[PDB]
Amino acid sequence: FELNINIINYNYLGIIITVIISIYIYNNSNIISVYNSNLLLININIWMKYNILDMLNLNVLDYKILLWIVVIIISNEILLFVSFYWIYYHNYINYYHVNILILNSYNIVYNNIILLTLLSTIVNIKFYNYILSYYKYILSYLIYYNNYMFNNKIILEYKNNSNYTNDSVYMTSYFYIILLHYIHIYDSIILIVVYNYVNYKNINNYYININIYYHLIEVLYIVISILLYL
Amino acid sequence: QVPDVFATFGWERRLTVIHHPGVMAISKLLDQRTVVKPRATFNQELVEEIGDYDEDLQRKAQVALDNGLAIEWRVLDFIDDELPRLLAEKREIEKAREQVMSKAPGDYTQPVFDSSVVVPTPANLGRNYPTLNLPSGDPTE
Amino acid sequence: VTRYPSGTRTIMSPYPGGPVYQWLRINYNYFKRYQWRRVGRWQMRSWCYWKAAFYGVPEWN
Amino acid sequence: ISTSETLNQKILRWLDVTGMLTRWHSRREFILDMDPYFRKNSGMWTEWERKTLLFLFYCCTLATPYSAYLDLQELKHQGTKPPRPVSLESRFMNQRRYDFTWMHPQDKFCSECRPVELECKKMCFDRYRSMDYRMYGFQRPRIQTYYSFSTC
Amino acid sequence: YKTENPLYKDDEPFAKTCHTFDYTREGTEKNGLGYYCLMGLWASIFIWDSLYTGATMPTGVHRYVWGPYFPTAWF
Amino acid sequence: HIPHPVKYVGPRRYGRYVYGMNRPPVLRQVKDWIDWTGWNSVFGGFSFQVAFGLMIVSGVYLNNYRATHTLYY
Amino acid sequence: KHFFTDGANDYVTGWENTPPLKFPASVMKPCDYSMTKPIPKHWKLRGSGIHGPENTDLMKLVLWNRLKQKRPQREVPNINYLKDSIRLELSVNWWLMSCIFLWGPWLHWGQEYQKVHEQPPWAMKRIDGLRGEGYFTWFLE
Amino acid sequence: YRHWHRMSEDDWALPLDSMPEDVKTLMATPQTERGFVEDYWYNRIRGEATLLDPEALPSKSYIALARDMGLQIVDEPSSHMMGLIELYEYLRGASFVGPFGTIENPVLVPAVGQERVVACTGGVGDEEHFTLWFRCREGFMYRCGECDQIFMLVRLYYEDRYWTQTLVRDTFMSDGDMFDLKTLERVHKMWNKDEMVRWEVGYWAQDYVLGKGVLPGMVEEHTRVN
Ligand SMILES: CCCCCCCCCCCCCCCCCC(=O)OC[C@H](COP(=O)([O-])OCC(O)COP(=O)([O-])OC[C@@H](COC(=O)CCCCCCCCCCCCCCCCC)OC(=O)CCCCCCCCCCCCCCCCC)OC(=O)CCCCCCCCCCCCCCCCC
Ligand SMILES: CCCCCCCCCCCCCCCCCC(=O)OC[C@H](COP(=O)([O-])OCC(O)COP(=O)([O-])OC[C@@H](COC(=O)CCCCCCCCCCCCCCCCC)OC(=O)CCCCCCCCCCCCCCCCC)OC(=O)CCCCCCCCCCCCCCCCC
Ligand SMILES: CCCCCCCCCCCCCCCCCC(=O)OC[C@H](COP(=O)([O-])OCC(O)COP(=O)([O-])OC[C@@H](COC(=O)CCCCCCCCCCCCCCCCC)OC(=O)CCCCCCCCCCCCCCCCC)OC(=O)CCCCCCCCCCCCCCCCC
Ligand SMILES: CCCCCCCCCCCCCCCCCC(=O)OC[C@H](COP(=O)([O-])OCC(O)COP(=O)([O-])OC[C@@H](COC(=O)CCCCCCCCCCCCCCCCC)OC(=O)CCCCCCCCCCCCCCCCC)OC(=O)CCCCCCCCCCCCCCCCC
Ligand SMILES: CCCCCCCC/C=C/CCCCCCCC(=O)OC[C@H](COP(=O)(O)OCCN)OC(=O)CCCCCCC/C=C/CCCCCCCC
Ligand SMILES: CCCCCCCC/C=C/CCCCCCCC(=O)OC[C@H](COP(=O)(O)OCCN)OC(=O)CCCCCCC/C=C/CCCCCCCC
Ligand SMILES: CCCCCCCC/C=C\CCCCCCCC(=O)OC[C@H](COP(=O)(O)OCCN)OC(=O)CCCCCCC/C=C/CCCCCCCC
Ligand SMILES: CCCCCCCCCCCCCCCC(=O)OC[C@H](COP(=O)(O)O)OC(=O)CCCCCCCCCCCCCCC
Ligand SMILES: [Zn+2]
Repeated sequence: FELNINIINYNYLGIIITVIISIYIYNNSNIISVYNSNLLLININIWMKYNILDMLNLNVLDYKILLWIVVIIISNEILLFVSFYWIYYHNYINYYHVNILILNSYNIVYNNIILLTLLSTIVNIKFYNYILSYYKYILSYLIYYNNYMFNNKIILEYKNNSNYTNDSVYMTSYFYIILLHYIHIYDSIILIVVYNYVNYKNINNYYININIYYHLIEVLYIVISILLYL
Repeated sequence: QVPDVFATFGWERRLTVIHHPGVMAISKLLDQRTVVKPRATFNQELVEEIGDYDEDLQRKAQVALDNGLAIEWRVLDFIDDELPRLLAEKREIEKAREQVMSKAPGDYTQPVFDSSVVVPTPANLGRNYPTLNLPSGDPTE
Repeated sequence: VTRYPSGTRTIMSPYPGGPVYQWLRINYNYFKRYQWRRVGRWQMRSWCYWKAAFYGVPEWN
Repeated sequence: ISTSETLNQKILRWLDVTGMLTRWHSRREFILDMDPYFRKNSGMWTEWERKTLLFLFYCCTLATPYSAYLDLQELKHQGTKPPRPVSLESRFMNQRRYDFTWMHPQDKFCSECRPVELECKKMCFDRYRSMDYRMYGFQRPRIQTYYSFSTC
Repeated sequence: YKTENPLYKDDEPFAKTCHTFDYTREGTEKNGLGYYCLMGLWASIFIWDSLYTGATMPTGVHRYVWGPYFPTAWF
Repeated sequence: HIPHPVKYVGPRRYGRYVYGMNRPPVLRQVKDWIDWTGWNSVFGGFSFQVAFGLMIVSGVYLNNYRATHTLYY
Repeated sequence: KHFFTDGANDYVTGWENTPPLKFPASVMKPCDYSMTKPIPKHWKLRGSGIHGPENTDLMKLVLWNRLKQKRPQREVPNINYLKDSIRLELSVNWWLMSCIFLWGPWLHWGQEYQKVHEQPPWAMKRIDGLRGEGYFTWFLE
Repeated sequence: YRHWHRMSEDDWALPLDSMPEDVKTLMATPQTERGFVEDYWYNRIRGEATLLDPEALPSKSYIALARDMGLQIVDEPSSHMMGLIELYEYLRGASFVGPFGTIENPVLVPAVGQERVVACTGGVGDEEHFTLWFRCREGFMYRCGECDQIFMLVRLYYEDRYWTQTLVRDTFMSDGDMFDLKTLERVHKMWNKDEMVRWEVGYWAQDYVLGKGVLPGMVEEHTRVN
C-alpha cells in the first residue's frame, strides 16, 4: 500500500520570493525593480514546475484542489473590480456637469467589443480542439495579433485624451478602471504565451484555467463599457 | 470441474478479483490482435452511407455485401483480387462450425477443413498488403 | 476513382481551374504544410513549457 | 473564361482556392490536412463535431478582416484627432499636492508634467536639450514618419 | 440487420436505485410562460412610459357612471 | 437534467458532394444547419443585441418624433 | 461541460456510480442491496459485512470503472449532448454575428445622422444653445 | 477504485523493449526469484505459448492451463488474504460503514501496523452518538464505553512482511514443470513464417534465445538513434 498523500517536506522558493518582494521596498533605483521583477517571474515559474512534477503522485484530488483555488482567485479579481465600480459610482452625483469631455459612445466601445469578442472566439476554438485532442497552430498567432491591436489602440487613446487624472475624480476613475482591465489583459498574455499541446490532455489544469480567465476579462469589459462609454 | 482463479489488472496499482479460468483464457486470446481478428458485416443501407465518405470503399463494400462476407477492412481494400479465396474461406469456416457444433459432447477432435484458405492460420498467414494511400491523378488536368 | 494529392485538386467544380488558380492552390498548400507549419512544429516540440518542467528528472522505471 | 463549369461551380471553386470548402465537404481531405501526430485521433470525431469546429473556425477567421478594418479606422481617427478647447481651470481642476515623480523616483524628469502629457514633456525635453542633456522623442514631424496614421 | 444512428438516439435515463436523480417535477428545465409574460410586461412598461409621459401625473377629476363604490370605478 | 429525444427532423444526409448537384436550396440548407446545431444558441446569442438595438432605435419614434408633436408648451 | 464536478462531470478519472444500462441485470447491476430479504437466523456471518468489494456489485463497479478505460471505438453521444458541450462557444459566435450585422449598421446610421443634425436620431433636439452630441442612451436620461 | 487515477498504458501491457534479453535464464528462474518485470514476461511468454497452440488446449486441464497463464487457483487461505487487501485498499478513500459490532462478530479494523485510530458513532438512528476516537491496538477486544460496540484489529502480516498481491502468489502458487524452450520454438514457427510475424513476443523471445539479432529484421529492430 501507500500513503494517501506524498508529503512535501522542504521548500526554499518561499524565502526567495519573499526576499524578492522586500527588494521592491528597499530599492534606491527603479532599475533594480525592473530586474527584480524578472527574478520574481523566474521563481514563480519554478513553483509552477513543482506543480507539474506533482503529477507523478497520480493523486485524483490534485486537479480538484487547483480548480477550486482558481475559482477563489477569480472571485477576488471580481471583487477588486467591484471596489473600482464602487469608487466610480460613489461620486456619480458629481459627473456629467463638469467642464470635461467624456468619451464618445460610438468608436472606442464598438471596436473594442468586436475585438474582445474575437478573442473569446479564438479561446473557444482552443477549448474545442482540447476536447477533440487536436491542435491548430494559427490560433495562438491570432491571439497575439488581437493583443497587439488592443495595446496599440489603448496607447493612442491615453496619449490623445485631452483631460488628465488631476482634472476630476471622473477622469481618475476612467483611467484607473481602464488600466485595471489592461493589466488583466496583460496577465492573459503572460498565461497564453506558453499554450502548447500536452498529451495528458484533460488532466491538465492549465486549459480550464485559461478558458475561465479569458471569459472573465471579456465579461468585465462589458460592465466597463456600459458604465463608462454607454 | 472448473477451479476459480485470481485475475489481476493494472501494473503499479493492482486490482484483484476472482474469475473463470476459461473466460480469462478467451480474454487473453482476444488480446492477440494479430491472430484473432475483428471482421465487418454490412447491410445495404450502411453500404450506401459509406459512399458519402469514400466512393471506392462503397463499391468494394457492395461486393462483400452481395456475397455475404464477414471481411476485414484491410482485406476489403483488395477484395477484387481476394474474392475467390474469400469465397473459399467462407465455405471452409462454415464446414468447421457445423462439424464442431454437431459433434457429441466430450468429442474435442479438430474439424476437417482446408486451412490453406483461412487467414490467419498456420497454414496461411496472409499476404503483405502494400499501402494504397498514394495519389495517382495529376492535379492539373 | 482517381485519387489526387491531398489539397491539390478542388472538388467543387469539374474544371480543375486555370493556371493562376492552380498555382495559388498548389503553392498555398505547400506554404502551409512545409513552410508556415515549421514555426508551429518548432514551438510545439522544441519549446514546450511542460517538457521543460521534467528536464533533468530521472526516467520513470 | 471557362465554359466547362456552371457559374455557381466557378464561384465555389474560387472561394475554395485555399481548400476550405473542399475540407468541409470531404472528411478524408480534412484528416489528411492534419499533421500526422494529430491525424491519429481523427478517427473518433463525429461529423457533427468536425463540421461544427470548422464553422466556428471559419466564422472567427472570416470576422478577423472586419475587426482589422475597424481597428484601422480607429487608428486613423486617433491619428487625426481634432483639437479640443483648452480646459478652464475650474474649482476642483488641476489640484496638486506634490510634483509628478512616481515614474522617475530618482531622475525626476518632467516633475511638472503629468505622466502622459505629451505637449508638456516636449517643451520640457527641449529645456533639457538646451541644457546639454539628451532626451528621446517629439522631434520628427508626424507626416514624415511611418505608422503615424496622419498622412493626407 | 437493422441499426440506429447514434447521433439521433434519445438521452439515456437516470438509473433507478435507492439514490435516483429526478428533475421531472422541478420545472427548471426551461423558461415558462410566466417568464415570457414578465418580458412582455417589461416591453409594455418601457413603451408605455415613453409614449404617455403624463400617466404618472393623472387627473384628479373623478367621474363615475355608478359612483365610486361600484366595481368598475375602482379599476 | 431531463432526458429527452433529439428534435432534429430534417434530412440527415444529403449524399456525397458531386460538384454541388442534387442538393437543397441554399436557404433550406441554412435552416437545416441551425436545426442541426440548435436554435437555442442562436436565440441566446442574438437576444442581447436585439434587446439593446430595439430599445435604442425605438427612441427615434418614442423619444424624438413623439416629443416634437407632444409638448403642451 | 467546462467545469469539473466529481459527481456528474468527472472527466479527470471517468468514474461513474452506476454501470451502463446496456448490460443485463444478471451481468451487472447498480450496487443496491437495500431490498435484501431478512437473513435467516441459522445463517452465520462469514465475511466482514462491511460495505466494500466483498459485495459483488461494488466489485464489478470498481472493475468496470478501470476496464472501461480502453475501448475499441468511440461511444458516440447523441446530438443533444454534443450541443450542450459547446453551448457557450456557439452562442458567443452568434453574439459576434449580431454585433457585426445588427449593432454595426444602426450605430453607423446614428453617427451619420449625428453629423448632419448635431444629435443622434434617437434623441430630442435641444433648444438651449449648448453645442455637442449629447447623450446616447436616451432611456437612461 | 474511485481514488485511483486513470489507467496508464503500462496497466494494459508492457512494451517489448522491456523484455529481459536473457530469455533462457528468465524461463528457468523460480517465481520467488522473479521481479515485477521478469514475472510479467515469464507469464506472457509462457501463457501465450500455450494459448497459441490450439491443438493442445482441449486436452489441457484447467489446473495446467491456469498455471501456464500465471493465474492463481483460489483457496480459502489465499482468498482470505486477497479479500482483506482489497478491503484495506477500498477504505483508503471510502467511508467505513457496516453492521453493529458484537463479541461474536467484532468490527474488523484492517491495519498494516500494530495500531490504527478508529471512531465509534454508535448504532443507527437515536442510538448514534458523537464520535468517540480511540487507538485500536493489536491483541485487545475494544469495547466502546458509551454504546458497548466491540472492535478488533486485523493485521495484514505474514512472516516479517505485510500482505500484498505478489506475497500471496509466492506463498501459495507452486512452480510446475520447468518451461521447455522447444515449445517456444515450435509455436514460433507456427505463427511466424516468411516475413509474416503474427506472434511477435515469441519472435523477440526466440531471437533472444538464439543470442540477439539473429532472426530476420531483428538487427534493424534493435538499432536505435537515441
Ligand atoms: C487571385 C487571388 C485572389 C486573392 C484575394 C485575396 C484573398 C486574401 C485572403 C487573406 C485571408 C487572411 C485571413 C487572416 C486570418 C487568419 C487565417 C488563418 O486562420 O490562416 C490559417 C493558415 C494556416 O494555418 P494552419 O495552422 O497551418 O492550419 C489551420 C487549419 O487547420 C487550416 O487552415 P485553413 O487552410 O482552413 O485556412 C483557411 C483560411 C481562413 O481565413 C479565411 O478564410 C479568411 C478570409 C478573409 C478574406 C480577407 C480578404 C482581404 C482582402 C482585402 C482587400 C482590400 C482592398 C482595398 C482596395 C482599396 C482601393 C481604394 O485561412 C487562409 O487561407 C488564410 C490566408 C492564407 C494565405 C497565406 C499566404 C500569405 C498571404 C497571401 C495573400 C495573397 C493575396 C493575393 C491577392 C491577389 C488579388 C488579385 O495560416 C497561414 O497560412 C499562416 C499565416 C498566414 C495567414 C494569413 C495571411 C494574410 C494574408 C492577407 C492577404 C490579403 C491582404 C489584403 C490587404 C488589403 C489592404 C487594403
Ligand atoms: C475603398 C474602395 C473600395 C475597395 C474595395 C476592396 C474590395 C476587395 C475585394 C477583394 C476580392 C478578391 C477577389 C479575388 C478573385 C480571384 C479571381 C480572379 O479575378 O482571377 C482572375 C485570374 C484567374 O485566371 P486563371 O485562374 O488562370 O483563369 C483562367 C481560366 O481558364 C478561366 O477560369 P475563370 O473564368 O474562372 O477565371 C476568371 C474568373 C475569375 O473570377 C471569378 O470568376 C470570381 C469567382 C469567385 C467570386 C467570389 C467572390 C470574391 C470576392 C468578392 C469581393 C467583392 C468586393 C466588393 C468591393 C466593393 C467596394 C465599393 O473571372 C474573372 O476573372 C472575373 C474577376 C472579377 C473581378 C471583379 C473586380 C471588381 C472591382 C470593383 C472596383 C470598384 C471601384 C469603385 C471605385 C469608386 C470610386 C468613387 O487571375 C487573377 O486573379 C489575375 C491577377 C492579376 C490582376 C491584375 C490587375 C491589374 C490592375 C491595374 C490597375 C491600374 C490602376 C491605375 C489607376 C490610375 C489612376 C490615375
Ligand atoms: C445588463 C447587461 C450587462 C451584463 C453584465 C454582466 C457582468 C457579469 C460579470 C461576470 C464576470 C465573469 C465571471 C465568470 C467567469 C467565468 C465564465 C465561465 O467560464 O462561464 C462558463 C462556464 C460554464 O460552466 P459549465 O460547467 O460548462 O456549465 C454548463 C451549463 O451552463 C450548465 O451548468 P450547470 O448548471 O450544470 O452547473 C455547472 C456549473 C454552473 O456554474 C456556472 O456555469 C457558473 C456561471 C456563472 C456566470 C456568471 C453569472 C453571474 C453570477 C452572479 C453571482 C452573484 C453572487 C451573489 C452576489 C451577492 C452580492 C450582494 O458549475 C460550475 O461551474 C461551478 C463553478 C464554481 C462556483 C463557485 C461559486 C462560489 C460563490 C458562491 C456564492 C457565495 C455567496 C453565498 C451567499 C449565501 C450565504 C448563505 O462557467 C464556469 O465554468 C465558471 C466557473 C468558474 C468561475 C466561478 C467564479 C465564482 C465567483 C464567486 C464569487 C462569490 C462572491 C461572494 C461574495 C459577494 C458579495 C460580497
Ligand atoms: C396601436 C399601437 C401598436 C404599437 C405596437 C408596438 C410594438 C412594440 C413591440 C415590442 C416587443 C416586445 C417583446 C417583449 C417580449 C419578449 C419575449 C421574449 O422572447 O423574451 C425572451 C427573450 C430571450 O430570452 P430567452 O427565451 O431566455 O432566450 C432563449 C435562450 O436560447 C436560452 O437558451 P440558452 O440559455 O442555452 O442560451 C445560450 C446561453 C447558454 O449559456 C451557456 O452556454 C453557459 C454559460 C453562460 C454564462 C456565460 C458567462 C460568460 C461568457 C463569457 C464569454 C463572453 C463572450 C463575449 C465577450 C465580449 C467582450 C467585449 O449563452 C448565452 O446566451 C450567453 C453567451 C453568449 C454571449 C454573451 C455575450 C454577453 C452577454 C452579456 C452582456 C449583454 C449586454 C451587451 C450590451 C452591448 C455591449 C456592451 O428576451 C429578450 O429578448 C429580452 C426582452 C427585451 C424587451 C425589450 C423591450 C423594450 C424595447 C421595445 C422595442 C419596440 C418599441 C418600438 C416603439 C413602439 C411604440 C408604440
Ligand atoms: C501586482 C498584481 C499581480 C501580479 C504580480 C505577480 C503575482 C504573482 C502571483 C501568482 C500566483 C499563481 C497562482 C497559481 C495557482 C494555480 C496553479 C496551477 O494550477 O498551475 C498548474 C497549471 C497546470 O499544470 P499541470 O502540470 O497540467 O497540472 C498541475 C497539477 N495538477 O499550470 C499553469 O497554470 C501554467 C502556468 C504557466 C505560466 C506561468 C507564468 C507565471 C507568471 C508570473 C507573473 C509574475 C510577474 C511579476 C511582476 C512583478 C512586478 C509587477
Ligand atoms: C422580392 C423582394 C426582395 C427584397 C430584397 C430586400 C433587400 C434588402 C437589402 C438591405 C441591405 C441593407 C444593408 C445595410 C448595410 C449597412 C452597412 C454599414 O453601415 O456598414 C458600416 C458598419 C461599420 O461601420 P463603422 O464606420 O465602423 O460604424 C459603425 C461602428 N462605429 O459595418 C456594418 O454594419 C457591417 C454589417 C453589414 C450588414 C449587412 C446587412 C445586409 C442585409 C441584407 C438583407 C437582405 C434581405 C433580403 C430579403 C429578400 C426577400 C425576398
Ligand atoms: C522589453 C520592454 C517591453 C515593454 C512593453 C511591453 C510590456 C508592458 C508591460 C505593461 C505596462 C503597463 C503599464 C501600466 C501603467 C500605465 C501608466 C499610465 O498610463 O499612467 C497614466 C494614466 C493617466 O494619466 P494622465 O497622463 O494624466 O492621462 C492623461 C492623458 N493624456 O494613469 C495614471 O496616471 C495612474 C498611474 C498608475 C501607475 C501604476 C503602475 C505601477 C507603478 C508602481 C511604482 C512604485 C514605485 C515605488 C517603489 C516600489 C517598486 C515596485
Ligand atoms: C444582488 C443584486 C442582483 C441584481 C438585482 C436583481 C433585482 C431583481 C431580481 C428579480 C429576479 C430575477 C429573475 C426573475 C426570473 C423570472 O422571470 O421568473 C419567471 C417567473 C415564472 O417562472 P416560470 O415561467 O419559469 O415557471 O415569473 C415570476 O415568478 C414573476 C415574473 C412574472 C411576471 C410578473 C408580473 C408583475 C406585475 C407587476 C405590475 C404590472 C402592472 C401593469 C399594469 C398594466
Ligand atoms: Zn460507541
